[PDB]
Amino acid sequence: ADYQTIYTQIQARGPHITVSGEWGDNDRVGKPFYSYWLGKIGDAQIGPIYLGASGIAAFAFGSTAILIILFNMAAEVHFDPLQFFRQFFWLGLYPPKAQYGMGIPPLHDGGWWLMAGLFMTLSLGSWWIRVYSRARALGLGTHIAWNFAAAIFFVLCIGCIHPTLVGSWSEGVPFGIWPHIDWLTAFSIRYGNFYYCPWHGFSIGFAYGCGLLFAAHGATILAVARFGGDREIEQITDRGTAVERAALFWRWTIGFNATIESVHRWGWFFSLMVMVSASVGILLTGTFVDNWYLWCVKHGAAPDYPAYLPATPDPASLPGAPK
Amino acid sequence: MYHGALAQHLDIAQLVWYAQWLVIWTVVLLYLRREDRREGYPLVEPLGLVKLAPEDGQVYELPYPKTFVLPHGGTVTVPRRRPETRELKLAQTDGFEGAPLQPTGNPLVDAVGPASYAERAEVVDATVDGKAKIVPLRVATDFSIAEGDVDPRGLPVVAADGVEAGTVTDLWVDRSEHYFRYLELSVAGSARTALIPLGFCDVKKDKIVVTSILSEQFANVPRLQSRDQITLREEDKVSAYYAGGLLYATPERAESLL
Amino acid sequence: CFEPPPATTTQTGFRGLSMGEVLHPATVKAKKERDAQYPPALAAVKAEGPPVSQVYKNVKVLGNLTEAEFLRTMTAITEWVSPQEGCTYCHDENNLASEAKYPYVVARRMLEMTRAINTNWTQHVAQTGVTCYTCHRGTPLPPYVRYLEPTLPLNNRETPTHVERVETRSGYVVRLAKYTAYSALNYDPFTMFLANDKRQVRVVPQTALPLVGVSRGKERRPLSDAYATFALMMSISDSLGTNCTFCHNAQTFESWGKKSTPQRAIAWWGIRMVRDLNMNYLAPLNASLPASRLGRQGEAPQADCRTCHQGVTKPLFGASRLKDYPELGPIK
Amino acid sequence: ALLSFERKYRVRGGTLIGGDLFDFWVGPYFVGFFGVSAIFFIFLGVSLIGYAASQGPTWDPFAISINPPDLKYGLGAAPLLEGGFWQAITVCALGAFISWMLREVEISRKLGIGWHVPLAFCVPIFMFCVLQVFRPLLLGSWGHAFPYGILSHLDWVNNFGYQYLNWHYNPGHMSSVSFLFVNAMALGLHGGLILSVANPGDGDKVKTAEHENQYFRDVVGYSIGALSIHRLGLFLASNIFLTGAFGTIASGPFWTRGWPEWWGWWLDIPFWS
Ligand code: BCB
Ligand code: BCB
Ligand code: BCB
Ligand SMILES: C/C=C1/c2cc3[nH]c4c(c3C)C(=O)[C@H](C(=O)OC)c4c3nc(cc4[nH]c(cc(n2)[C@@H]1C)c(C(C)=O)c4C)[C@@H](C)[C@@H]3CCC(=O)OC/C=C(/C)CCC[C@H](C)CCC[C@H](C)CCCC(C)C
Ligand SMILES: C/C=C1/c2cc3[nH]c4c(c3C)C(=O)[C@H](C(=O)OC)c4c3nc(cc4[nH]c(cc(n2)[C@@H]1C)c(C(C)=O)c4C)[C@@H](C)[C@@H]3CCC(=O)OC/C=C(\C)CCC[C@H](C)CCC[C@H](C)CCCC(C)C
Ligand SMILES: CC(C)=CCC/C(C)=C/CC/C(C)=C/CC/C(C)=C/CC/C(C)=C/CC/C(C)=C/CC/C(C)=C/CC1=C(C)C(=O)c2ccccc2C1=O
Ligand code: HEC
Ligand code: HEC
Ligand code: HEC
Ligand code: HEC
Ligand SMILES: CC(C)=CCC/C(C)=C/C=C/C(C)=C/C=C/C(C)=C/C=C\C=C(C)\C=C\C=C(/C)CC/C=C(/C)CCCC(C)C
Ligand SMILES: CCCCCCCCCCCC[N+](C)(C)[O-]
Ligand SMILES: CCCCCCCCCCCC[N+](C)(C)[O-]
Ligand SMILES: CCCCCCCCCCCC[N+](C)(C)[O-]
Ligand SMILES: [Fe+3]
Repeated sequence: ADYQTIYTQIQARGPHITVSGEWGDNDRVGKPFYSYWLGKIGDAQIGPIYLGASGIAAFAFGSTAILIILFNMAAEVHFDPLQFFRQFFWLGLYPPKAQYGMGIPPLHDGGWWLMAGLFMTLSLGSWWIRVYSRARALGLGTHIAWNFAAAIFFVLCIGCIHPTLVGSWSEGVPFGIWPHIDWLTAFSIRYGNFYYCPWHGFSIGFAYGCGLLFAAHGATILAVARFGGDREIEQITDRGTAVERAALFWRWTIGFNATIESVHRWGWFFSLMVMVSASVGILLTGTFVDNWYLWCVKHGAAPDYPAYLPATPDPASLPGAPK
Repeated sequence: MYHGALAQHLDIAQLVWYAQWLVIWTVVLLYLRREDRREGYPLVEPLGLVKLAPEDGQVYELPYPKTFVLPHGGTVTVPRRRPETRELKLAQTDGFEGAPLQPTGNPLVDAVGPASYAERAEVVDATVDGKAKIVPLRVATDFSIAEGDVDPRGLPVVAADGVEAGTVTDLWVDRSEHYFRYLELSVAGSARTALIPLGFCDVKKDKIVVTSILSEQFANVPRLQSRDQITLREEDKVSAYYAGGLLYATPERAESLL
Repeated sequence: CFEPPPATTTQTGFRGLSMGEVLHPATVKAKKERDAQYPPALAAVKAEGPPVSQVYKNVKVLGNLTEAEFLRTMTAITEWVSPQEGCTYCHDENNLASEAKYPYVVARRMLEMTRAINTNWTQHVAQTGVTCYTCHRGTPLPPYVRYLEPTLPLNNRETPTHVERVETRSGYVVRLAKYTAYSALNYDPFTMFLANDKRQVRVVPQTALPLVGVSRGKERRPLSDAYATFALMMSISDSLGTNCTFCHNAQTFESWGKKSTPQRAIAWWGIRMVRDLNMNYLAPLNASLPASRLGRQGEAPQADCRTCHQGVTKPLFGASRLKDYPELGPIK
Repeated sequence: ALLSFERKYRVRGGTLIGGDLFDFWVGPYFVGFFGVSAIFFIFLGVSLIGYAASQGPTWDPFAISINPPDLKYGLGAAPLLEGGFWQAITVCALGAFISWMLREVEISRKLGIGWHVPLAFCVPIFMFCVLQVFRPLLLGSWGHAFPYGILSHLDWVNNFGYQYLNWHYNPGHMSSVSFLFVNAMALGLHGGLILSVANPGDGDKVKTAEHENQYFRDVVGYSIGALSIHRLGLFLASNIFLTGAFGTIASGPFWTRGWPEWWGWWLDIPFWS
C-alpha cells in the first residue's frame, strides 16, 4: 500500500514562502507556526493571515449580527447563565409571528431579526469582496468568488428575496440551532411537500453528485500519487503518466473520461448547481406554485398507491359536521 | 385567478422545468464534454488513412484550442497533435480489436504497461522564483526533517525478496510545497545511485521496506542526467519503473490472484 | 441514550411507504400495567323500589335510578375520583344533600359532562366511552391537565424543579419544548387550538398555483401558522404515544381519502370534542373552584388529548365500562 | 478507438479471476470476469423491472413503483407480484454493484495504480446495504426496505423520517448532513482554486503551487495543500454515509421515540433541570 496517501511519513520543514500580491502585502499579520500532528494529514504551517479592509468590515458586521442574536437568545432565558447553556440549541431569534406584510415589524416581534439579517448580509458581501479581490491581487481567476456568489444568492433567497416576493417577512429563516431546522419543516409543510419540488430534486441530485465526484476525484488522485498526480497544475500544462492513468481508469470503467483540468470544471459546475437549482426552486415557491404535490398531480407526475386501511373521507365535508 | 397561470393549461414553473433541462444538457454536452477532449484527441484507429480530409465528427467533438502562457516562458496549446513516437516493445496477442498487448522484452526497462511513462518536457520543474523545485537535501540546506520523524539517511532499503539492496543517502524535497517526494539510495554492489518515490517506501525506524521490485531490479532504475536536479520526464520514468514492478516484478504478479 | 431491540412495528399504509407504529415493548408493558389498575365493574344490583327522585332530596342528574343502582354509582364515583379521601370528599357527614363542599357541585357538572361525552361524541369515543376514571385515575385532580400557559411536569403528581415552576421565567422554553415532544417550536398548541374554536388547524393550500387575492402581503396567513400546526401535531403524537404515519401518509399531509387512515378522522372528531369540553364544561368551572386550583390567569385546569389518552392510542388500551354503568351514557 | 496515449497501457494481466479468458476490451470498456457478471446482473435486474412494471398500473416513469412485501411476510420470500420482484431485483442490484467494484480493482491493477477508487465505491454499496438489508434484518421484515421508483422512494424517505416526528434532530443525520454540505463546499473551493490558477484570464501567465497556498493562507489563514485536499475530499464525502449509517440503523432497532426527545440526555441532567 501507498502509506503516503494515508499520512505523511517523514515531514519536511523549511523557510516560509510568501507570494507577493499587487497590494496588501503589509496587511498579512501574525507569525507562522508549525503543528506536527496537523503536518501528518496536511500542511504543517498555520498562518499568517491577510487582514484587509473587507475582512475587517466582515468581522465588524458579523459580530454585530452575532451579538444581536446572542442578546435576544439570553433574553429568552431571562439572562440566567446556566439555563442559557442548557437550552442553547432551543433558543432563537424569530422573524415576525404576526402578519405585518412587508411593513417593518416591531422590535419585539421580528425587528431584531430583520436587524440581524441586515448585518449578516453586509458581512457576507464584505467577505465576498475579500474572496474576489484576494484572487486578483494574486493574479488568479475569480472562479471561487462566482461559486461563493451563488451560495450567498441562495441565502438571500430564503432570507429576504422570497419573503419580499410573497410580501411577508414572517417567512424568513429564524436564527438558532434547532429553530433554523424547524423552519425547514414549516416551509415544506406550507408549500405542499418539498420532495415534489423539481428544483429540490435538482439541488439534491447535484449535492449527491458532489459527494460522488469528490469521492471519485479524491480517490483518483490518491491512486496516482506515486506518479505525482497531486501536482495538478503542471499535469494540466504537461500531461504526465499520472493523469493518463487516471483518464484511462475512468474511460475503461464508464466508457468516457475527463481531463485533469476538466474534472475540476465538472466539480465546480456541480457545486454551483446545488445553489443555482435551490434558488430557482425558492424563487418559484409561493410566487408561482402554492402546493408542490398538487402541482405534480396537475401535471400527472405524482405516484399513487392502493389503500391499506380504509380510505377516509374528510369528516369536515360530511353533512351536518361541525366546523 | 392564479399567479403563475398561462393560457391552455401552462404555468411558469412548467416552462422553467424545460428551460432548466435545456441549460443542463447544453453545459454538459456542448461545453464540458468538449473540455474533456483537450487531451488524447483525435483518437487512433486501425490506421486513419484519409490524409486528404478529416472526418466530420472529429472536428465537431473538439473545442477551440486554448493557449496556456507558462510562468517561466513558453506557451502550450491544447488540444494539439502529439503522436507517441517511441517504438513500443509490445505484440498483439490476437487479431481482435481490443485484445491486450504482450511485452516482448523486459517490460520494466522497455517502459510498457504499468511501467509506461508519459513524454513530458525534458525540463526541470521550477519554484515561483525560478529555482529547481525537486532537489536533494545536500542542495536544499535550509530544509530539514521535522523533529519527531525518522531520518532515513543511513538506513538500509529492503526489497521484496527480503534482500538488503542499498542505503538511503539523501531525501529529495519539493521546495514549493515543503514535502519530501523521493529518497535517494546507493544500490549496493553497483556503484550508482537510484531515486525512489516515497509512495513506494514503507518507512520503518531501522529500515525502508520496498515491495514493488526485487533487489536485483534496483540496478536498472532509470538514471538521471544530472546528480542534483530532475526533469519532469525523468520523474515520470523513475515513478513508472516501480509501478511496473507491481505487475511485472515476478511472473506470478501478472496472473490471477485466484 | 438508547433503547435495546427488538422493536414492535405495525403497518398503516401500502407496503413500501414506511407507515406504521414503532413501539418499545418495555414501554408498552409499563403503560399496560399502569392502565390495568382500572377498577373492575361493581357487581350489578337489582332495580328495586322507587326512583331516587322521590327518595332523596337533592338528586338532579341521576334521578331515574333506584336506590341500590344510585348508591352503586356513588361507590364507583368514589373509587374513580377520591378513593383515598372517601365519600366525605364531596359530602357533609351529617347531611348528604348539602352542596356546601365544592367537589359536590363540580362532580354534578362532571356527571353531565361525562354523559355528554358518551352521548354526543360517539364519533370519537364509540362504544368504548369514558368514565370518571379515564381522566381522574384515582385522584380528584387528574394527573394530566393544562393551563393557559405550559406547566411542568406534565404529570402533576410529580414535584416540580425550581426551573420547572411556572414562575421561573428562565424555564419557559423547556416547559414549552416538553409539551411539543422536545421540539424547539415556539408555539403553545393548547391555547392556540384546543382551548377554543377560534383558530384553523389546516394551513396547506388546496390548489397547485397560488390563488390571486389570498396570496400576497397581508392577505397571507403568516408562516407561523405552519409552525403552530406542526407543534400541535408533535404534541398530539406524543400524547397518543405514536408518530405521524399513524394518521397521515406524509406524501400529502393535507389529503384525505387514501392519504389518511381512519384514525385521522377519529382524531379530527377528538379536536372538536376537546373544544366542546373546555369551552362548555371545564373552563366555566373557575367560578366553582378554590383559588389554589386556578392558574395564574384565574383559569380552571382544562383537558387536552393526554388527559384521556396518557400516551396510548386508545385510552386504557380500549378498556370499557359502558355496559356496566348505563347511567353514564349514552342517554336516549 | 484509442486515445493518442492509450496503446502503451493496454497490456495483458491484472485480473483477479480467469486470467486471459476475459482480459480484453470492447470499445473503450474493459471487460474482465466482473464485466461479464455485471452485465449478467444488469440484464437480469432490468428484465425483472420490465416484467414487474408491465403487471402494474402505469408506464409513466415518474409513477412506476416496485415495492417490497407487507411486513407480515417477515424475512421470507413473498409472492412475485406483492414483494417477490422487489426481492429478486434487490439481489441483482447487489450483484451488479459488487461486480462493478471488483471490475474497478482489476482495471486498477492493470494500470499499476492504487485501489482507492473501488475502496471509495464501497461506501455507497455499504449504505445501500444498511437501508435494504441490515436495518430490515434488525427489524424482522423486508417490508421496512425502500421501494424502487423515481418518486415513490421519496415517499418512503418522507414517512420514514416522520415516523420519528422530526428526523432533523437525529444526531447521525446531523452529522451526515454536515458532511454533505461541507463536501459540496470543498469541491467548489478545490475546483475553483485549480481553475483560478490555470486560467487567470487576460493572457496572464498561469500561476503556481505556491500561489495556491498563498491564496488560502491569505483568506482563511491556512492551506491544507495539494495532496491533502484530495485525501480530505475522500474523507469528507465518505463520512456522509459512514456517519449517516448510525443515524439510520439506530432508528427503530435502538430508538423508538421521536428524535427531539433523544436530546433529553442533555436537557434533563438534574444539575440544571
Ligand atoms: C435514504 C435516502 C435515499 C434517497 C433520497 C433521495 C432524495 C431526497 C432525492 C433523491 C433523488 C434521486 N435519487 Mg435517491 N436513489 C437513487 C436515485 C435517485 C435519482 C432518481 C435521483 C437523483 C440521484 C442523483 O443524481 O445522485 C447523484 C448521481 C449522479 C448525478 C450520477 C447520475 C445518476 C442518475 C441520474 C441516476 C438515474 C438512476 C435511474 C433513474 C434508475 C436506474 C434505472 C435502471 C433500469 C437502469 C438510487 C439509484 C438509489 C439507491 C440504489 O440506493 C437511491 C436511494 C436513496 N435516495 C435512498 C432511499 N434521492 C432526487 C430526485 O429527484 O428523485 C426523484 C431527490 O430529490
Ligand atoms: C421536511 C422538509 C424537508 C426539506 C426542506 C428544505 C427546504 C425548505 C429547502 C431545502 C433545500 C435543500 N434540501 Mg431539502 N433535502 C435534502 C437536500 C437539500 C439541499 C441539497 C437543498 C439545498 C440546501 C443547502 O445545500 O444548504 C446548505 C448551504 C447553505 C445554506 C448556504 C450557506 C452559504 C453562506 C454563504 C454561509 C455563510 C454563513 C456565515 C459564515 C455564518 C454567519 C452567521 C452569523 C452571522 C449568524 C436531502 C438530501 C433530503 C432528503 C434525503 O430527504 C432533503 C429533504 C427535505 N428538505 C425534506 C423534504 N430543503 C433548499 C432547496 O434546494 O429548495 C429547493 C431549500 O430551500
Ligand atoms: C421528512 C424526512 C427527512 C429525511 C429523511 C431521511 C432518512 C430516513 C434517511 C435520510 C438520510 C440522509 N439525509 Mg435526510 N436530509 C438531508 C440529507 C441526507 C443525506 C446526507 C443522508 C444520506 C442519504 C442516503 O442515505 O443516500 C443513499 C444513497 C445510496 C445508498 C446510493 C447507492 C448507489 C449505488 C451504490 C449505485 C447505484 C447505481 C445505479 C442504479 C446505476 C444507474 C446509473 C446509470 C447512470 C447507468 C438534507 C441535506 C436534508 C435537509 C436540507 O433538510 C434532509 C432532510 C430529511 N431527511 C427530512 C427531515 N434522510 C439517510 C441517513 O443517513 O440518515 C442518518 C437516511 O437513512
Ligand atoms: C454548494 C456551495 C456550498 C458553499 C460554497 C462556498 N462557501 C464559501 C466559498 C464557497 C465557494 C468561499 O469562498 C467562502 C470561504 O471563505 O471559504 C474558505 C465560503 C464560506 N462558507 C462558509 C460557511 C458555510 N458554507 C456553507 C455552504 C455552502 N457553501 C454550500 C454547500 C454552509 C452551510 C452548509 O450552512 C456554511 C456554514 C464560511 C467558511 C465562508 C464564509 C465566511 C463569511 O462569510 O464570513 C462571515 C463573518 C464572520 C465574522 C463569521 C466568522 C466565522 C466563520 C466560520 C469564518 C471564520 C474564518 C476565519 C479566517 C477563521 C480564522 C482561523 C485562523 C485563526 C486559523
Ligand atoms: C459518499 C459516497 C458517494 C458515492 C461514491 C461513488 N459512487 C461511485 C463511485 C464512487 C467512489 C464509482 O467508482 C462508481 C462510478 O463508476 O462512477 C462513475 C460510482 C457510481 N455511482 C453511481 C450512482 C450513485 N452514486 C450515488 C452516491 C454516492 N456515491 C455517494 C454520494 C447515488 C446517490 C443516490 O446518491 C447514485 C445514484 C453510478 C453512477 C456508479 C455505479 C455504477 C454501477 O453500479 O454499475 C452497475 C449497475 C448498473 C449499470 C445498473 C444496475 C441496475 C440494477 C441491476 C437494477 C436497478 C435496481 C435499483 C436499486 C433501482 C433503483 C430505483 C431508484 C429510482 C431508487
Ligand atoms: C455490451 C457489453 C457486453 C459490454 C461489455 C463491457 C462492459 C462491462 C460494459 C459496461 C456497460 C455499462 C454498464 C456502462 C455504464 C457506464 C456508467 C455506469 C456510466 C455512469 C456515468 C456517470 C453518470 C457518472 C457520474 C459522474 C460524472 C458526472 C462524471 C463526469 C466526469 C468524469 C468522466 C469523471 C471521472 C474522472 C475523475 C473522477 C477524475 O478524478 C479524473 C482525473 C483525471 C483525468 C480524468 C478523470 C476522470 O475521468
Ligand atoms: C364527588 C365525586 C362525590 C363522591 C366521592 C360521593 N358523592 Fe354522593 N353525590 C355527589 C353528587 C354530585 C350528588 C348529587 C347527585 C345528583 O344526581 O344531583 C350526590 C348525591 C348523593 C346521595 C343522594 C343524597 C340526597 O340528595 O339526599 C347520596 C345518598 C350519596 N350521594 C351518597 C354517597 C356515598 C355513600 C358516597 C361514598 C360511597 C358518595 N355519595 C360519594 C357527589 C359525590
Ligand atoms: C376528562 C374529560 C374528565 C372526566 C371524564 C371527568 N373529569 Fe372530573 N375533572 C376533570 C378536570 C380537567 C378537572 C379540573 C381539575 C380539578 O381538580 O378541578 C376536574 C375536576 C373534578 C372535581 C373537582 C376536584 C377538585 O378540584 O379537587 C371533581 C369532584 C370531579 N372532577 C369529579 C368527576 C366525576 C365524579 C366524574 C365522572 C362522573 C368526572 N369528574 C369525570 C376532568 C374530567
Ligand atoms: C392522529 C391521532 C394524528 C397524528 C399522529 C398526526 N396528525 Fe396531523 N392531523 C390530524 C388531523 C385530524 C388533522 C386535521 C386537523 C383539522 O382540524 O382539520 C391534521 C392536520 C395536519 C396538517 C395540516 C394539513 C392541512 O390540511 O393543512 C399537517 C401539516 C399535519 N397534520 C402534519 C402532521 C405531522 C408532521 C405529524 C407527526 C408529527 C402529524 N400530523 C401527526 C391527525 C393526526
Ligand atoms: C376522553 C374524553 C378523551 C379525550 C379528551 C380524547 N380522546 Fe381520543 N379516544 C377516547 C376514547 C374513549 C377512544 C376510544 C378507544 C377505542 O377503543 O375506540 C378514543 C380513540 C381515539 C383514537 C382512535 C385510535 C385507534 O386506535 O383507533 C384516536 C386517533 C384518538 N382518540 C385521538 C385523540 C386526539 C388527537 C385527541 C385530542 C384532540 C383525543 N383523542 C382526545 C377518549 C378521548
Ligand atoms: C431593508 C431592510 C430593513 C430589510 C432587508 C434586510 C435583509 C437583507 C435581511 C436578510 C436576512 C437574511 C439573509 C436572513 C437569513 C437568515 C438565515 C438563513 C439564518 C440561518 C441559520 C442561522 C443559524 C444557524 C444561526 C445560529 C445562531 C447562533 C448559533 C448564535 C450565533 C453564534 C455563533 C457562534 C454563530 C455560529 C454559526 C455556525 C458557524 C455554528
Ligand atoms: C455590500 C458590501 C459593502 C462593504 C463595504 C466595505 C468593503 C470595503 C472594500 C474595500 C476594497 C478595496 N480594494 C478594492 C482595494 O480591495
Ligand atoms: C423531485 C420532483 C420531480 C418531479 C418531476 C415532475 C415534473 C413534471 C413536469 C411535467 C412536464 C409537462 N408535461 C406536459 C409533460 O406534463
Ligand atoms: C439531477 C442532476 C442531473 C445531472 C446530470 C449529469 C449526468 C452526466 C451525463 C454524462 C453523459 C456522458 N456522455 C458521454 C453521454 O456525454
Ligand atoms: Fe484536484
